[PDB]
Amino acid sequence: SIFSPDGHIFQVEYALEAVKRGTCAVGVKGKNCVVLGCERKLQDTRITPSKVSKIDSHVVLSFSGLNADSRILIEKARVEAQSHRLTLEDPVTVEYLTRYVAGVQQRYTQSGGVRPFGVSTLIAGFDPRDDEPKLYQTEPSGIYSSWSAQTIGRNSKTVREFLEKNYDRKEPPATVEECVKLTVRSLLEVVNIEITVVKPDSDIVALSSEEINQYVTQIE
Amino acid sequence: MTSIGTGYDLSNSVFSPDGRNFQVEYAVKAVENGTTSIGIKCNDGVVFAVEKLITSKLLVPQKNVKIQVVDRHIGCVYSGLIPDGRHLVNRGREEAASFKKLYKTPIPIPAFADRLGQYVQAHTLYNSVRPFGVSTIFGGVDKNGAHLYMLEPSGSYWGYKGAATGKGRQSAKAELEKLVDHHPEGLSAREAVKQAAKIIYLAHEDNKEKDFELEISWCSLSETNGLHKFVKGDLLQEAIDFAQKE
Amino acid sequence: MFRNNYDGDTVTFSPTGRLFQVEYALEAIKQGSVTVGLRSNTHAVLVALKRNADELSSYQKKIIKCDEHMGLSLAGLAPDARVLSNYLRQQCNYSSLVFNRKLAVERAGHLLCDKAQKNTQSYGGRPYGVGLLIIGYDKSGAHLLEFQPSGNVTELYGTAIGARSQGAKTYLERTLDTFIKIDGNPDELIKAGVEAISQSLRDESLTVDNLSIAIVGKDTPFTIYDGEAVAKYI
Amino acid sequence: MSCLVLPLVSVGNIPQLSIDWLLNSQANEWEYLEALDSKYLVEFVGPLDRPEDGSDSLYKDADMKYSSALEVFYNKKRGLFAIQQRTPLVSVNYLNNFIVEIILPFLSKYNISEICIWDSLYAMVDQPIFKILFQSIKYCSCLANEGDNSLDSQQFLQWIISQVKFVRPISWQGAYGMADARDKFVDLYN
Amino acid sequence: YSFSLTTFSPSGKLGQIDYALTAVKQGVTSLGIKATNGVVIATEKKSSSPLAMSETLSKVSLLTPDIGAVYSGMGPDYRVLVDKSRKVAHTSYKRIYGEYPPTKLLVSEVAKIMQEATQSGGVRPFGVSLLIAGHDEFNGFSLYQVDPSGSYFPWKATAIGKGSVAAKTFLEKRWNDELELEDAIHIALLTLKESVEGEFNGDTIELAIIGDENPDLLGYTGIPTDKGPRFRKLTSQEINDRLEAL
Amino acid sequence: YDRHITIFSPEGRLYQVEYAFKATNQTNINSLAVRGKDCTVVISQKKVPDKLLDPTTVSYIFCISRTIGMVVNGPIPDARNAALRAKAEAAEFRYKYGYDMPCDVLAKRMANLSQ
Amino acid sequence: MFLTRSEYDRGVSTFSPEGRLFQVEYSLEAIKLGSTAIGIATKEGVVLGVEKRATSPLLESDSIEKIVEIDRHIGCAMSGLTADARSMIEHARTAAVTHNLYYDEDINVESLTQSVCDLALRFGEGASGEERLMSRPFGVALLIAGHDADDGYQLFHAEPSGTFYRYNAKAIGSGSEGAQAELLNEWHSSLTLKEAELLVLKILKQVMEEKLDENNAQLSCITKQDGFKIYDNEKTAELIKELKEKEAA
Amino acid sequence: YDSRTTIFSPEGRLYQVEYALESISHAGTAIGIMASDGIVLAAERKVTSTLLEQDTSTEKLYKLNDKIAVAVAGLTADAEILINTARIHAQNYLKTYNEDIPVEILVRRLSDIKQGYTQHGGLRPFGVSFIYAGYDDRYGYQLYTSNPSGNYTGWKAISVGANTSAAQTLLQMDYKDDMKVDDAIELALKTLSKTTDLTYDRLEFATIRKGANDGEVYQKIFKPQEIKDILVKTGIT
Amino acid sequence: LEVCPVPKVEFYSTAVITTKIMNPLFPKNLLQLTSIGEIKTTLFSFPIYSFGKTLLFSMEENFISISPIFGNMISRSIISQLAQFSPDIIVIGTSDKIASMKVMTENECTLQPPEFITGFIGSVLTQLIVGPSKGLKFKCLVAPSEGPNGFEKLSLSDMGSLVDLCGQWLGFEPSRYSEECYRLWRCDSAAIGAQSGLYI
Repeated sequence: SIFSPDGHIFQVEYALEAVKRGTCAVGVKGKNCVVLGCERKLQDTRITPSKVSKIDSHVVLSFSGLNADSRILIEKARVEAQSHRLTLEDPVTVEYLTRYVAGVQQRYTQSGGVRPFGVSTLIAGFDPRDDEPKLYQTEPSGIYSSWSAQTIGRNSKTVREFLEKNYDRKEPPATVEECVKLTVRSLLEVVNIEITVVKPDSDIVALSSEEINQYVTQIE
Repeated sequence: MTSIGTGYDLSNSVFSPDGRNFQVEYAVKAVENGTTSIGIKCNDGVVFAVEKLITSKLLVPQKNVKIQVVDRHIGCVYSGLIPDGRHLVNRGREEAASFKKLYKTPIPIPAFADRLGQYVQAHTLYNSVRPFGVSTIFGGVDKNGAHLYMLEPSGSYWGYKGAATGKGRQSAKAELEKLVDHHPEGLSAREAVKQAAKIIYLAHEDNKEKDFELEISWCSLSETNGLHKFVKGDLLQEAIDFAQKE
Repeated sequence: MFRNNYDGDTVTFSPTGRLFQVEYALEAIKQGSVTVGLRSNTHAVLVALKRNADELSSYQKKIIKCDEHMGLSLAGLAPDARVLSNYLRQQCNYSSLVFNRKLAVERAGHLLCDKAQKNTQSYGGRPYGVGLLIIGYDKSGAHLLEFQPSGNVTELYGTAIGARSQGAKTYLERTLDTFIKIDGNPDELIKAGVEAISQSLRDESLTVDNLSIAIVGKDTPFTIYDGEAVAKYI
Repeated sequence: MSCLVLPLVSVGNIPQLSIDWLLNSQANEWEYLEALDSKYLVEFVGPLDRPEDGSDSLYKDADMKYSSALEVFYNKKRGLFAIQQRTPLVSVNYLNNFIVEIILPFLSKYNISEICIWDSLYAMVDQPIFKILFQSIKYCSCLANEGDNSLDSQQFLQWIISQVKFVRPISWQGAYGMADARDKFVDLYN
Repeated sequence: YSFSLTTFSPSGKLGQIDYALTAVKQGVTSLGIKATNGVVIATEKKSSSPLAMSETLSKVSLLTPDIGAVYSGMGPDYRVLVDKSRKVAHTSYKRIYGEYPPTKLLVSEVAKIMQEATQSGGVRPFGVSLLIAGHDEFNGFSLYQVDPSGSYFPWKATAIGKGSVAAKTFLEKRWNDELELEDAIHIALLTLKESVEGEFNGDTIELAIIGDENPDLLGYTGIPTDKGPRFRKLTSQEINDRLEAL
Repeated sequence: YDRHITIFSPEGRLYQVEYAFKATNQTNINSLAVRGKDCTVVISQKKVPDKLLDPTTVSYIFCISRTIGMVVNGPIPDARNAALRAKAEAAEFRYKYGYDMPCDVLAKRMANLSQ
Repeated sequence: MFLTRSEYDRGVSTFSPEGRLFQVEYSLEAIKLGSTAIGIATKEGVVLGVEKRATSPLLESDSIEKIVEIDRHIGCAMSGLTADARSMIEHARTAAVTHNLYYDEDINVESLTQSVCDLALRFGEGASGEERLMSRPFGVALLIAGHDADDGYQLFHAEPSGTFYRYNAKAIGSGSEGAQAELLNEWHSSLTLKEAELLVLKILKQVMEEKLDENNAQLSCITKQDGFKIYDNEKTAELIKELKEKEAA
Repeated sequence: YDSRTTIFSPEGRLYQVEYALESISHAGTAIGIMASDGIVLAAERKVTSTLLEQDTSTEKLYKLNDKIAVAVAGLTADAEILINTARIHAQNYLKTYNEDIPVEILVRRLSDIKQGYTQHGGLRPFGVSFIYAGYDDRYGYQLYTSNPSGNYTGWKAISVGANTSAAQTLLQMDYKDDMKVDDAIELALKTLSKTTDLTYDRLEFATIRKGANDGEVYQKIFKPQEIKDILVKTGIT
Repeated sequence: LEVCPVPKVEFYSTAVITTKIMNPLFPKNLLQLTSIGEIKTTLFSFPIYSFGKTLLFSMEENFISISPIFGNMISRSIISQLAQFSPDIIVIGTSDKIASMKVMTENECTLQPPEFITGFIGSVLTQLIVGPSKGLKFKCLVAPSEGPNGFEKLSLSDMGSLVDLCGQWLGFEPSRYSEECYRLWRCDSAAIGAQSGLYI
C-alpha cells in the first residue's frame, strides 16, 4: 500500500513517472553564467505562462512534469525568498532555496491525503556577492543535487548522454554565447525552444524567438 | 442462519437483505465462549455469581476479580471478552457519576440500564468500531426495589427474575427456571446466594476439564443496606458447601 | 483460507467471534526472546534473555523500571513496550504527585488493560503486539502480572512469555510450591528464576552479556542487574 | 454417457469448494484417477485430503503419498470426470495454453461427451469466451461474495444436483488456522 | 468517508448523479406551466395507504410569498430541501436587504445546495428534481427545473417524473405565449389526467399558482404599500370545481 | 458499495434502507393505532416467552412527552435510541418555543433525522 | 486447501498471522536501496565513511551530502531513501541544542539516538502518546557517531522502525551484508583511528563497483577533543594512498 | 483505485482528472477568438426543447466583472461555484488596490483552485473547462482556458467541449494574426456551424471591445434576437 | 487471445535443490563452492555449484519480477537431466502454508491438510512425484515463513532447525558449520525483525 516489498514508495515512484511524460528541460553552467532551456501552435505566448520563473532577482526555477503542480512550488519559493530577505537581511543562496523547495517536495510524500509533486526542477543563479554559477536539480522524492549540466523530463536520457560527451568540466563554455549554443544543441537532439540566461548580480534575460532562431539555424 | 452472511458480514452497521447485522451476531459467538455468569433477583435485592476458570495453578487464588461495582449500589458481571467488559463498566461509572452530580440521587437501576444500552447500541451504528464482545448482567437496589438486567452485544436489554450468560448458560437457565417455579412467594438474599453457588457449580460441567473458582456478590436492603458487597467469609463457604452437596 | 476474509482489522469479528488481529498480536510476542517472572511473599523477580544482532552489537534491554516499587519485562514489539511503559511511568507519577500515594500494582494492571483494550475496538490503529510481565511491591505485598495484547491482565505466582517460554512456564508450575515460600532470601528467589529461564534455552547459554535480572520487595526498591552484576547467579 | 466437470478459479473459490463438497459427500463412488500437467499453474504439493466422515481416502493407491495442483477424479458408476484444482494460473496469458494443451487433449482422450464448467461472478471478456473460442457444453457463472463460503458452495452444489448427507474434506478443519481457537480464546480473554 | 462518493467513470459520466436522475424519472409526475399573468405547478397525490391522510402532507410548498415549488423523486429529500430553501432565503437575502430573493437567485441557492451533495465527502446526491415557480418585480413570472446535479433551466412549460415524455408532448401542442393563468390551469389539469392512474379529483391532485397579489392573505391592513403574497394553493373544492366543468 | 452504504444503485434505489425496513419485522409483533373523538389509542402485541424475563420491563411503547406517546416496530435497541432522541427533541422544543411540541412536528423532525 | 491471495502486508497497522508488521519491514528493506555507509568505533574516536555514488559524470559529487553534523560531539551517516533524513537530522539538531539550553550540558549520544527513534515512530502512536505526525515510516537509516562523558565513543544504528542497536562497527545500505562480515573478522578493541580509517576505505573499495577515489567516497570522525570533522578530498586521498601502499604485503 | 482523486496511477497519471476531461469533451462547444480590437465568446447550447425559455438565462457565458467574461463547458452547476469565487476574487483585488484585477491574475487563482483538488483532499475535481475573455491595461485583450487539471494557457483562438479537434482545424485555417472583431464573429459562427451535431435558440454570444464612444471597453451579452440578426447577415439564415 | 511462449530451458552423488533464501546454509568457503552456468529465455540465468562431490541448484525467486513460469520450466529441466543418473536428492525451502518445520520423503508426507507447498520447491516436488521422471528418492526439508517469494522471513528458531538438519544431512560438524551459517543468517533480511531491534 505505501511500500513495495523491496522498499520503494509507490506514489513517489509514480511521481517520477509523471516527470518522464513532461516536456524536456535542461540547464548548463558556463564560466560566468547559467543557461536554462525548455521545449514546447495557435496559442498566444506573450501572455501564456513561461517554463522558467524568477524566484528572486538572481535565481530562477524551471521544471518538467505536471505543469500545474509547479505553480505551488514556485509560489512557495517566492514567498520564502522574501521571508529570507526579511529575517536574515540577505537574499537566499541558490543552494538554500533548493533545500527549501526539495524539502517541500519531501513533505508531500509523507503527509496523509496528499499527493507528491509530479515535477522535478532545475534551480539556478548566483549567490549574493558571488560569481560562481550555481545549478541544482530536485526530484518529487525531495532528493536534490548540484550539476555542471543537467536535463529532466522526456528524452532527458538522450540529452544527458549528449552533455556528458560535449560538456567538459575542465573547460566550461567560456562565454554566454557558447553556453547558450550548447544548450540549444542539447535540445535539438530531441526537439520552438525557450532560453533564459542568468549572469551574476541579477542579469536575468529571456531570449526572444528571434535570437533563438539565429542559434538553431546556424547549428542546422 | 445462514449463520455466515456472505457479503454483509464484513463490517459493522451493515444491514443484510433480511435486516440482520451479522457482526453483532458474531460478537455473540464470542460471548458464548466466555465463562458462565448469572444474576438472581431476590426479595429485597440481587445476587451475582461467576465461574472463574483456573487455567493454571500459577493463577493466584482470589485475585483476578471479575465482578465490578458501579457507584456504590450497582454490580456488574459479564461473559466473553473481559476487557470489553471493563470498558463498558468504565463508561457506566462516568454515566453514574454524571447523573449523581446533576440530580444528587444515585442513578436508578433502569436509568443505569439505558445508559449502558445506548452506549452499547451506539457501537452497532458505525463501521469504525466493533460491537462489544460481552453480555452483561447487572443491577441493584433503588427507591423502587431490586432490579436485575441483562444486556447483549446488540444493545438489547431487559429486566429479569434470573439471568445467565456464557458457556454454561443453557444449564444455568434451566436451574434458574426450576428456581422460579419453586419459589412463587420469593427468595431471600441468603437463599439466593446459596442457590447461586449451586447453579454456577452445575454450569461448570461444561468446562469440567479445568478447575474453577466461585465468585459471588450481592446488593440487598436488609443484608448490605442497598450497597454492593462481595459475598465473603462464612456465608461464602456455607454456599460453597451447599453447592457441593448437590 | 476463510480466516483471510475476517482478519483485515481489529474491528472485525470472524463468524465464530474471533478477533484475528488480536490473535495475531499474541503471535508477535513469540518473536521476542524469553522472559520469566516469579515471586514469594517478600520479593518479586524478573529474568530476561537479551538478544544481540551479531558479535559487533549490544544486547537489547528487556527490563524497564516504572517507579521505585514497580517495573516490567517485555517480549515482542520494542516500540510498543516503550509506549506502554512510559504510560505506566506517567500513571505511577500521577498517583504520587496528586495523592502522595504509590500506585498499587493491581491498579497499574487495570489502567494498562483499559488503554490496550481501546486499540482493539476502534478502526485506525492496531492492538499492542508486546507482552509485559509486571512486578511490584505495594501495601498488599508482592505481585506479578502478565499483560496480553488483548488488554487482559492476569495476576500470577509465576509465568514466562516469548520464544520457547513453555519450558520455563512448565518449570514454574512444577516448582510452584517451593519458590513462593522463598521469603527474606532474595538471591535464592533469583536463583529459582535463572533456573526457570534456563529451561527455555536451546543450544545457548546464559552469560554476563545476555542475562538480565530485576528485583523488588519489602525494603527493596526496583533494581535491575546486568553485566557483571549477574555473574554470581551464572 | 461421459461428462467432465471443470471448476474455474473464480470469485470466492466456490467452484473449487463445490468440488470439495461433491467428492467428499460421495466418498464411496469416487476415485483418484490421474494428475494433469500443472505446467501453467502455480505448482502445488500437498498431503492427501480425505472426507470428514471416517470414510475412505479416495486415493486407493496405498503407495501414493502426495496430492498435486491438478487432479482428475473418476466416478466408477455415474460415469463422471471431476477436476480438483488447488492453484490458479501462473498468469492470465497462459489460459490459452492451459485449455489447448491440457484440457482439450484430456477431452479427446477418455472420449468425454460433454464438459460442464463451474464459474463464479461478482458485482464488478469473462474467461469462457477465451475458452469457448478454443472449441455438448453445460453451465457457467454463479452470483457470489467472499468469503467463508463453506455454505454458499453447498447451496450451489445442492442447486446443480437438481439436475444427500454432506461431508467436508478434513482440510476444512484448518481453514481458520491450525492453532486451536479455544486455546487462543483462553489465553487472550479469560 | 471523507472522500467524494460521486466520482467520474472512464466515460466521463458521474454515476451517482445519473442514478439520482433515475430515481427522479421513477417518481410521480409533476409539471409547471407559465402563463402571461401567472405560473401554475401541479402534481399527483398518490396516497400510499387509504388509511393515510394525504392532506397532512404537502408536495407543493411555499418558499417565499411569491415563490413555490413541487418535485418528482424522493419525497424526504424534497422535504429537507424545502426547509433549507426557506432558511437560505432569509439568511442570505431577506436579512441583508429586507426583501425576499427574486426567483432566479433563490433557484440558484437551491442549485448550490444540490451541487454540494454531488461533490462533498460522505454523501449521495439528492434524489429529486424540483420545479420552482415565482414572481419578482424586475423579472416578472418565471419557472425553473433544478436537477440532482444542481443544473437548472428556465421553462415556458415542462413535466418531470414518470409520465413526463407524454406530458412534455401534450404541453408542446397546447402551449402558446398568450395563455392566461386560467388557460394554464386548465391545460395543467388535462395534462395531469393522462399521467393519473386511479382516482382523479381535488383530493389526489395538488395544485398551486403564482399569480396576482392577494391582500386578503396578508393577515393585516394599514400598510398600503404592503403587497399580498402572489403564491396561492388551490383547495380541494376549487380543483373539483374546474374538474366537473372540465 | 451500494449494498453496504446509503448510495444509489443503478436503479436509483437505496438498499440499506430497504434492508432497514426488513429489520422492522424482526420482533414479530404487530401494532395498531386508532383515533377516538377525543383520544388516541395505540396497541401492540407483547410476546414474552422466556419465563426468566420480567414482563413489566418489556415494552415497545414510550412516553415521549406529557402529551406524546410513541410505539416502535423494530429491534429494541434502535427503538430506544429513537425514543431517547425524540424525548430530547420534545423537551428542547418546549424550552425554545414556549409551547408543547405537536405530534406531527415531532414526527417531521424525526423523519428528517432519518432522511 | 487452496491457494488464495493474502492482504497481510498492505496496511502499516496490519499484523500478518504470525505477528509481523510487513509495511514496517518493507521500510527496513528500503535501506538496501541506499548507497553504502560504514561506521567504526575505537578507543580514540569513531570513523564514519560513505560511498557517494554519483549517477552521472555531470553530478558535482561535492554536493553529495550523506554525512552531517548533529552537534560538536555527534555526527551521523545516512543510507536509504535519503530525502527522509531531513526531519530526522533537523529533529536531532534541535534535540541536542535544546538539551544544552535546558541542562547546560551535552546531550548523551544514546539519548539523541533515542530521540531520533521517537520521531521515527510518528507514523503511529508516539512514545508519550502523541498522535501521528506523518503518513508512512521513513525509508532511511542512520549511523550516529559520538562521544559523551558517561559511555565514551559510541556508534548507534537507528532504524526507520524507531528502534536501534549500539555497534562496535556497522555497515548499512547496498553491499552491507559482505561489508558487515568483513567487519566481523577485522574489527578488534585495540584498533587505532588510523587503522579504523583505513579499514573503512578497504571495505568500501571492496563493496563499491566503481573504483575508489576521493570523489566517490567520504570519511569523517568524532574525537573527544576536536569533535566531529568531515574530512576533505585532500586528506582522504592521502589516506587512500597509504592504503594502497600498505597493501604491498 | 481510479475512484480516488488524489493518487497517482502506476503510469504517473491522474485518472479522475482525465475522466473529468472526458466528460467535458461531451459538453456544448464553446469558442473564443481574439481580434486586434476585441474578443468573441460563443457557446452552443447543450440542451434543446422548444419549451425552453431561451431569453432571460444565459447559462454558458458569465460576466466576472466589467472587463472579464467566461464561457463554460461541463457541469453548469460546477461552473457556478467557481464563477462565484472568481467574482469575489476580482472584488477583493479591487478593494485592496483600487484597481481592476489583471485578467491573468484572476485566471491563475481559479487554476490554482482546480489544481488544489488534484493534489489533496479526496474530493472529485470540477467538471468544467473555461474560456476567459478579458481586457486589462497591461496586456490588452486576452484569451485563456483552464481545465480540471488546473492548467491554463493563453490563446489567439480556441475551443472547448464537443468536437474540439474539428473546431481547432477550422480556426487554424481561417485565423489572421490581426483580424477585426467583426470578422472574428463571422469566423466563430461559421466554425460552430461546421461542427453542430444551428439556430439562435441554441446559441449564446458575447463580445468585449473598445466602445468607440470612446476609449473604453464594453461587454455585450447578446440577446436572442441580436443573435438572430447576426446569424442572417453572415449568411447562416 | 492465443497461445503464449514458454521459457526455453538450456542446461556426482548428491544434488541439493533450493532457493536463494537458503544461502546461509551453504557457506561459500567452509565447503568450497565451485560453479557452472544455466540459462533460459522467453519471447534470466543462474549458476550451478559444486562442493565438490555434491551439486547445488539454488533458484532465485522474486515475487515482483520473476514469473513462476520460469521456475516451473527450470524444475522441469533439472529433474529430467537428473533422473538419468539416479542421485539422492535434497530439497530445502519454505512455505507460508505450513505451521511447523517439515521433513518429508518420497514415501512419507508429513504435511497435514490443509498445509501445502508452492511455488518453486513445489514445482520441484511435483516433478519428483508426478509427471515423467517420477520415482526418484528424495528427502525434503521445509521451514515455515512469511512474506512474498524472494522476501521471506523466518523465526530464529526455524533458522536454527534448518542448520542442524541440513549440516547433519550433509555430514558436516555441528560447530564450524553452525557458527558459519548463523553469521550468514544474521546478515540476511530473512531475520530483519531481530536485526532491526523490532522484536526483542
